[PDB]
Amino acid sequence: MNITDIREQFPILHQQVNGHDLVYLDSAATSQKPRAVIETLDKYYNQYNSNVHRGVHTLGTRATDGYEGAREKVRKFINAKSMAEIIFTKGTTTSLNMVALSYARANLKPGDEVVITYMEHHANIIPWQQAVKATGATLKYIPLQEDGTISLEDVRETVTSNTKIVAVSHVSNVLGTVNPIKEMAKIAHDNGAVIVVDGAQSTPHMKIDVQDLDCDFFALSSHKMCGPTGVGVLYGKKALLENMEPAEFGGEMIDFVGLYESTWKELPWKFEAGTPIIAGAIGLGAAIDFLEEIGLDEISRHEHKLAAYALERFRQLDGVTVYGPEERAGLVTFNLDDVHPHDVATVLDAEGIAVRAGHHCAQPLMKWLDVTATARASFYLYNTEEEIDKLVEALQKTKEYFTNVFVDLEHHH
Amino acid sequence: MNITDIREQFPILHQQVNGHDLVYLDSAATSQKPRAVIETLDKYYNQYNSNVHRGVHTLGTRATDGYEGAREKVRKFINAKSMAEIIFTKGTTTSLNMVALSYARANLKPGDEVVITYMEHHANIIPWQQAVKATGATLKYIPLQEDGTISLEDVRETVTSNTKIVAVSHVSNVLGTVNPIKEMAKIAHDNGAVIVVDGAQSTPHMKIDVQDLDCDFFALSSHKMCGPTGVGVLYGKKALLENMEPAEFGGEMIDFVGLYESTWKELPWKFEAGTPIIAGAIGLGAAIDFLEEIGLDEISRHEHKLAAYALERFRQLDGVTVYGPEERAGLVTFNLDDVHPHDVATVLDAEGIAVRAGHHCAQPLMKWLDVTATARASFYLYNTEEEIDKLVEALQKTKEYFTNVFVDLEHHH
Ligand SMILES: Cc1ncc(COP(=O)(O)O)c([C@H]2N[C@@H](C(=O)O)CS2)c1O
Ligand SMILES: Cc1ncc(COP(=O)(O)O)c([C@H]2N[C@@H](C(=O)O)CS2)c1O
Repeated sequence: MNITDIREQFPILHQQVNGHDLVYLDSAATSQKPRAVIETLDKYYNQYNSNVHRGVHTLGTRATDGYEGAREKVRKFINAKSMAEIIFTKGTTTSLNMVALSYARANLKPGDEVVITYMEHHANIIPWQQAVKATGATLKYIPLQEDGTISLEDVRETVTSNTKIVAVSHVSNVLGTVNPIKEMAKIAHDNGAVIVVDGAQSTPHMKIDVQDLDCDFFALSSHKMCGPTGVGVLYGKKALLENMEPAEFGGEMIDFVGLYESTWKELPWKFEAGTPIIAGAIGLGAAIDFLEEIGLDEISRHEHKLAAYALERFRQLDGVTVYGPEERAGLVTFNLDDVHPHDVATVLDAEGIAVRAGHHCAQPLMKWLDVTATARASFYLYNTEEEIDKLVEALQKTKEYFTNVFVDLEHHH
Repeated sequence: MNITDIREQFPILHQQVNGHDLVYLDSAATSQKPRAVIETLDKYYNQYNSNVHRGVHTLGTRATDGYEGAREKVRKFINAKSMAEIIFTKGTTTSLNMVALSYARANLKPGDEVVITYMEHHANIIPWQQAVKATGATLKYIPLQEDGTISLEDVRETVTSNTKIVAVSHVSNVLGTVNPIKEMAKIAHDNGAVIVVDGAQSTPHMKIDVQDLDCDFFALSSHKMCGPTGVGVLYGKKALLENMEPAEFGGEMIDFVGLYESTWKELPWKFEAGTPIIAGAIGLGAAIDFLEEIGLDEISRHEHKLAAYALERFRQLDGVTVYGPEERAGLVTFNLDDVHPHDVATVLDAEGIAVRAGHHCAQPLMKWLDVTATARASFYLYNTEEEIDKLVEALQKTKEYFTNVFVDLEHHH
C-alpha cells in the first residue's frame, strides 16, 4: 500500500488553505473521492444517463445495467447472500429509519424493549425513541465501561426475553471503539431479538462480512467510503425484509395499482420507490471497486498504524485528554484542558488543518463523558504520519498561544 | 433561444446508437445534463467536498455555503417566500410521501376525504391510499373529461367540506395536460382543504410561482430538470411545515437529544435528517442557474412549438392514436394500431430513437384509456423538429414493417 500513489488519485488533497498545505483530518465527517469515482459520475452523465428498468432503449439498458451492477458490487462487498437483501437508500440515517418504521413499529407492543447503548449516534437513537413512543414499548441503554467499551456481561444483563431489537454501532464515530457485534448478535438472537447494526463508520475502514456478523440489518453511507453523497445501503436478511412493508410508496415499487389497493414488487425494488439514485449508486460501485483493489485489510492496517502513532503522540502533549479505548479505529476525539474545542478547530484551520468540533451527533455520549463538546481528528487511506505530526505540533502551538493570551491578559488586569 | 448552441452544451447527445445518430425523446423519464451541471459536481468533489453546517474549517464552510446557497436558488426559482419552506429530499416521490406521512396521517380521521384524480402518477396515488387506510378516511377521484382534462365543475362536485387534502398533478407525464392548479387551490381552500401539487413534470418545462399558484405543498425532481439524480424538493407553506412532525429522525435535524426525548431544529433542517445530498443539491442549483439563463418562458415556447408540430405530424400518420388534449406540454403518448408499444420502442431504438413504452407509472389512467400500455415521446430544450421528423418517419416505417411481416406471415399460412 503506497500512500503517495493513493494520495495522487485524490485531486482535492493538493491545495492550500490559509497559505498552508491542506491537512484533511475529518474523514469521519466525510471522505474525499479518488478520480476513479468522480470520473465514473462524469462518464455516466456524459454518455449513458437514462431512467432505469423496463429497458427499451440502448442508453436505458446501459443505465439499468450500471445501477443493478452496482447493487451486485455492494452485495459482494459486504458478503450478503442475495441482491434482494441490498436496498439503496439516501444514507445510513434513512436506512435506520426504514427499519424503525417498517420493522419496529410493526413488531413492538407494550412490554417489548428496544435496547441501544450510550455511545450511539442520534441516527441510531431517535428513530427508536419515536418507534417506542408510537407503540408503547420501552427503550433501554446498555451501559459503557470506563474506557468507553461495552462488556458482553452488560449486554447479557440488559437484553431480556422481552427485548425485540438490539441496535448498536459497529464502530463509534467518537470513541473509535469497535464493538463486539458478532457476540452481541448471538445474545440478541438467544433472547428472541433481531440486531440492527449502524455500520456508517465501520464499512469505509474495515472488511464487513454480514454472514460472519450474522446481523439482521446493517446500514452504511457512501459519502464516508470514497463514494458520492446522498447514497446509502440498508442490508437486511431476506426473510425479514420479505415480511416488512415498504417505508414509502410510489412508482417502480409496485406490481399492480388499483384505485384503492396496490401490490408491491419483489425485493429489493419493493423498498425503492420512484426514480432511484442512479448516478450515485453507480459511483458507490466504483468506490467499492477502488477500495477492494487497495484491500480493506490493508486500509485497516494503515489506520491501525496511524491510530497507534496518534495516541502515542497525543500522550506526549500536556493538558490534552483523549476519550475512549487504546484499541480503536482511525480517529481521536479529545479536548485541550483550557481551550474550547471550537477554538481548537478554528486555530487548526488557520494552519491548514481540518478537524471537527461539537458533539458529533452523540449528545448522550457527551453527557456520559461529562463534556459539552470535543474536537475530533479522523483518518483514512490518504492520511500520513507527517499529517499527524502537523496536528500534534499545532495543538502544542495552540496550547502555548492560549496560555500566552491568558498570561498577558492578566498582566493587563 | 438557439438550439444548436444549447445542444453543444450536452455531451451525451453527440453519439450514435446502433449506427444512427442518437435521437433522445425520453426526457419525461429523465433529462440529460449540460456541462455546467456535470462540471459543478466535478468542482465540488475536486475542490471543496466536506460535511456541512457547524463550519469550523475552510472546506466545510465552502461546502456549507454551496449547499445553503443552492437552497436559496431553489426558493427564488419557484418564488417561495422563505428558505424555511424549501426542503431537499431525494425526489418528488419522497417529497409526496413526506406530506402523506407527516401531514395526512396526523390530520385525517374517519369521514375525512383525500381527493385525487384518475390521471395521477403512482407517486401521487399510493401514499394517499396508505394514509387513508391508516386513518380510516376515504379516498375519492375527480373524473376526467373525454380529452383527458379536468373540469372545475367536476372538482367543485368532488371536493366537499369533509375534504382535507386535494392532491393533483401540475402536468400529466402521460396526457401532457396542464391542470388548472391555481383554480383548484381556490376550491380546495374554499372547502377547508390543503392542495398538494405534484410538479415533477411541470417544474423542468415551465415557470413555477408557488405564491401565484397558492399551493400548500409542491414536489419536484432534479433529474427531470437537467440536474443530478437522487435529489428533489418539497416546498410547503411555512405555517403548515411548522406544525408537521419530521418524517425521519437523526443527526442534524435535532436541537437537544436526551435518553428518551428529543427536540427538533427549526425549518427547513427539521426535515433534513443526517448528512444531506450535498453534491446533488449544489448541482441542482447549477441546473437552475442554467435554465434561468435560457429563460423558462423561452423553454415553454420552444416546447409549445415542438408539441404543435408533433401533434400535426402524428395526425398525418394512419393507424396511430394520440391520447390527451390538443393544448399540452412537450410530450406525446400514443399507440400504433396494430403494434404493441414495446415493439414500437424496440424498433425505434434500432433507428437510434429513444422513447418509452409501458404504463408510465399510471395504471388507473391506462385503465381509463382502455389500454394496457402506450408508447411515449417526450421533449426538452435540446430537441428539434428534425428529431420529430425522424420519429414520425420511423413510425411510418414501423407500421409498414409490421404490416409486411403480417401480410407475408399469412401467405405462409
Ligand atoms: C456512527 C455513525 N452513524 C450514523 C451516522 C449518520 O450517517 P449519515 O446518514 O451518512 O449522516 C454517522 C454520521 N456521523 C457524522 C460524523 O461523525 O461527523 C457524518 S456520518 C456516524 O458516524
Ligand atoms: C408527473 C410525475 N409525478 C411523479 C413522478 C415521480 O418522480 P421521481 O420520484 O423523480 O421518480 C414522475 C416521474 N415519472 C417517470 C416517467 O414519467 O417516466 C420519471 S419522473 C412524474 O412524471
